[PDB]
Amino acid sequence: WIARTFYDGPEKNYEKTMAILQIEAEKAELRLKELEVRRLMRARGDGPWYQYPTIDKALIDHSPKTTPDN
Amino acid sequence: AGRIASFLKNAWAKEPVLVASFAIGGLAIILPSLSPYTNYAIRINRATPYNYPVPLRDDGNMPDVPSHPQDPQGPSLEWLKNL
Ligand SMILES: CCCCCCCCCCCCCCCCC[C@@H](O)O[C@H](CO[C@H](O)CCCCCCCCCCCCCCC)COP(=O)(O)OCC[N+](C)(C)C
Ligand SMILES: CCCCCCCC/C=C\CCCCCCCC(=O)O[C@H](COC(=O)CCCCCCC/C=C/CCCCCCCC)COP(=O)(O)OCCN
Repeated sequence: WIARTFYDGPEKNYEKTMAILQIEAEKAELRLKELEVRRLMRARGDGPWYQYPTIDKALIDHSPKTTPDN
Repeated sequence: AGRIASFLKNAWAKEPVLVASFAIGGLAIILPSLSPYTNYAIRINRATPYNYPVPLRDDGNMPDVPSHPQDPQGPSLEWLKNL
């Protein structure tokens, strides 16, 4: 009666633990991958992150400058 | 409107310098926007050649760019001489 009224079968806890383990293992893998990706982008600078600004090329004046040799 | 007239008459007495200075300053602020010659001044500033006019490379599709200074094409400064 106690088991019927208050508790649940072993399979429920078993499968819930499987799901929790899957979720947290995926999270750990994603954390390692994030660290590696951050290191690579900061070292190289070829990704969307760590893009430090440079001078805009639309600021340059392309017109004769009173002197042929600029 | 009477209070304004009384105030101006009171200020023209015993304070003519301030009245004159404020009038001159207000006129200096207002008048340039109404004068028709400010555009003429801007044009005269445009017409003054400080730099060499660099010729364009003729490609057969510039009927409006002259080939010689004597050619009729290009802007004229006859309005400046008439001024
Ligand atoms: C002769 C009898 C011998 C045995 C006596 C046993 C008496 C039991 C009293 C102590 C029980 C402690 C509580 C244990 C469980 C409570 C918490 C939780 O586990 O139970 C909840 C349920 O709790 C109960 O609904 C309520 C328990 C409250 C007990 C209160 C008893 C004392 C009350 C005293 C009041 C006095 C009167 C007022 C005087 C002013 C959730 O259960 P639920 O998730 O649904 O279960 C679903 C199971 N399925 C999935 C298989 C269907
Ligand atoms: C948007 C235009 C602005 C540019 C114009 C002004 C350029 C420069 C002028 C401004 C300089 C600073 C002005 C400082 C004002 C101080 C006022 C003040 O408190 O002095 C009062 C005196 O002045 C006043 O009472 C307050 C203002 C009085 C009149 C000010 C001008 C009012 C409007 C004038 C122009 C009106 C429109 C022109 C119409 C003219 C008719 C054709 C006290 O006099 P004291 O010298 O201290 O005491 C000695 C005597 N025992």
